[PDB]
Amino acid sequence: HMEGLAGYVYKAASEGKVLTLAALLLNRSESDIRYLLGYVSQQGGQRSTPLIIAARNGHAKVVRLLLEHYRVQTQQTGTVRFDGYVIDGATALWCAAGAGHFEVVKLLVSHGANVNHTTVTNSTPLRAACFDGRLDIVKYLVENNANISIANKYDNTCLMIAAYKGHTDVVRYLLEQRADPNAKAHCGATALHFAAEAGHIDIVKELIKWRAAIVVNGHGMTPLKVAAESCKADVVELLLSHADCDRRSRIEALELLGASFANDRENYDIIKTYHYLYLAMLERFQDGILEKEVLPPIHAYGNRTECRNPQELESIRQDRDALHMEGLIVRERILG
Amino acid sequence: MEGLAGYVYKAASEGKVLTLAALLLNRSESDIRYLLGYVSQQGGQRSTPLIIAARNGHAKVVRLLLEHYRVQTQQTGTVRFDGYVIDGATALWCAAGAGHFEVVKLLVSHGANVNHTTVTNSTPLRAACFDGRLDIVKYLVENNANISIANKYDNTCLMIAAYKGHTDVVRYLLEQRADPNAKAHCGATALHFAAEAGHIDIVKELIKWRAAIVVNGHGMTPLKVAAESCKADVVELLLSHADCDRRSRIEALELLGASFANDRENYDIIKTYHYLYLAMLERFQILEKEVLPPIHAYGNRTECRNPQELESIRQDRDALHMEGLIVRERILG
Ligand SMILES: O=C(O)c1cccc(N2CCCC2=O)c1
Repeated sequence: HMEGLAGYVYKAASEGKVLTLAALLLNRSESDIRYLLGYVSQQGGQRSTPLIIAARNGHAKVVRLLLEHYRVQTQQTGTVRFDGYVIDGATALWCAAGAGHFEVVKLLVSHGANVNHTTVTNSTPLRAACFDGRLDIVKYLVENNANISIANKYDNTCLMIAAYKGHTDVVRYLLEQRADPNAKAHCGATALHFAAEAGHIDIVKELIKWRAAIVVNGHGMTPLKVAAESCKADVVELLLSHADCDRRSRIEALELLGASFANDRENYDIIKTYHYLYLAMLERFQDGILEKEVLPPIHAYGNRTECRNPQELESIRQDRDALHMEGLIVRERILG
Repeated sequence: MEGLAGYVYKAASEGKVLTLAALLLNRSESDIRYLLGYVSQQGGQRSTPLIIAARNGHAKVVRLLLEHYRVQTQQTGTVRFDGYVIDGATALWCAAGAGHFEVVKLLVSHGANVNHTTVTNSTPLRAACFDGRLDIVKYLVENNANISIANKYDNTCLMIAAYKGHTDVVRYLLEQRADPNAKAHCGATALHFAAEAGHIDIVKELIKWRAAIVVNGHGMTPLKVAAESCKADVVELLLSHADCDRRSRIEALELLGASFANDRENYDIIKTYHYLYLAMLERFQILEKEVLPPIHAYGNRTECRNPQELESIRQDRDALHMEGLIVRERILG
């Protein structure tokens, strides 16, 4: 009937042929013009409206024709796809931000757009632009009354996703706008925990100098311990040069960091394991003396027991197999 | 003192056979049994002249040290390979390790023990499998090196080659009856090593040669180890055989998809859902699942127990990563 025409207006919008879009919509009743601009055509795992697809693909001319000459609500939600990650309940603003379509962000926001739109997971345009990495958009959004405080259904601040993806500049920016770095998440992790495991030493720098607290996650691990389990030596080194619980927890990191340099088969080093392990054993016995309760010998680790004194560690130096078995026997005790 | 044994050493290490033949000529018989039997300590290593020469492929020195100066092959020493410090290594072991097939032939042709045991029981054949030079491995076997000799923890020559990914020598070993159902102290077989790595061509040979599916000391099949290590190729190749009707199949599929979100080196949440939904589709074809309690670490979320539940989180980046650890925390521990 007329449904086919709406598929034709979708094409012109999605593809960006403003010339075609005009020829389709002109000489039509306002009632019909709304049905055409507001029919959820589904293509390529993406349920969207002409405006939403024209803003996710980034066809500013079509966006203007749909906003400056035609009246769109700038609030039509759609199920959009981003690199496999599928997002539902997103408006053209969110899709534009995620795609870094700054020109559309100007057009959309300045032509009216809830800068604090909430997807079904509460993802505000700010989160999408942070998860992307375009600082240029982020500032314009917040400087146009966006809220850096609004999180997601699991309480993930825009800072947290910025730390994860490793966008140092935008991390500093949100911190400049007083984005509290001590907000927690459902897991229990803070933005520090994220940038730590991801080896984002640049972001860990701008975090500590901004009241970044040493919180503990739901896995009983400080940001340091996460970085240790994640073979990010640089962070562990820097985090040690701070308010690190001396001994008990300081040695545990080195005992963990080295162990991680074995359990990998992709970043393994083994020599970096003996180094980080023997170093700890020395400190655990530096003066006195902080001993270790070794778990009983198990089969998976060759009915072998963890070295408990510095001399034993020096004996397995000439034993490739034992240095491997050690890294995992140490890990089992530290992590569970 | 006799730092002259130090100059004699530098010649052998550097292969300067002319300097060496000069130092050693006009030496009394007692003087040559001292100079060559001397154990110099050079850079995290301890060796005799013959040990460092065969270690370094200086066959001009090895031939002089062998043909004209009757030297014992059995001279053991403490050699080093990329941080790994091996003790009790004879010159033959050092040649097979460093891939010096010329020096290997010289040492063997002159009667060196082709079955020497390192202080930790490394056979000269193990060094060659570690190194992958099929030329040496084939040569050592034809001169009666025993394939059965494994190290202090029963690491077959077939295993270390299956681990290091030398398909060409793995084939050769099993061609020489090398047992594919070996088993180490850690309970692993040669199949577990090849499955952890992405070594499909080796895993192919092992199941060509009817490798047995065993459970290592850690409660893992080669299928589970592969899925635990995000080696989906090996998982699907292995699943083209016999596994516990649904139960083991689903387990690997569940664990494989969960590891894709975990593995920060191969992150693919699209692949995670694909393998996780396929399990719930192969479950509810009934094999229900015993979900573990909601834990703070995982946002006090509970594992999806029905296909509809999984379908609900597909447009939810966060819950997909969270589900991953939740699935591993159950399947592995
Ligand atoms: O046989 C072993 O236990 C063993 C242990 C450590 C290193 C090595 N090798 C020999 C060849 C190259 C290399 O790293 C062998």
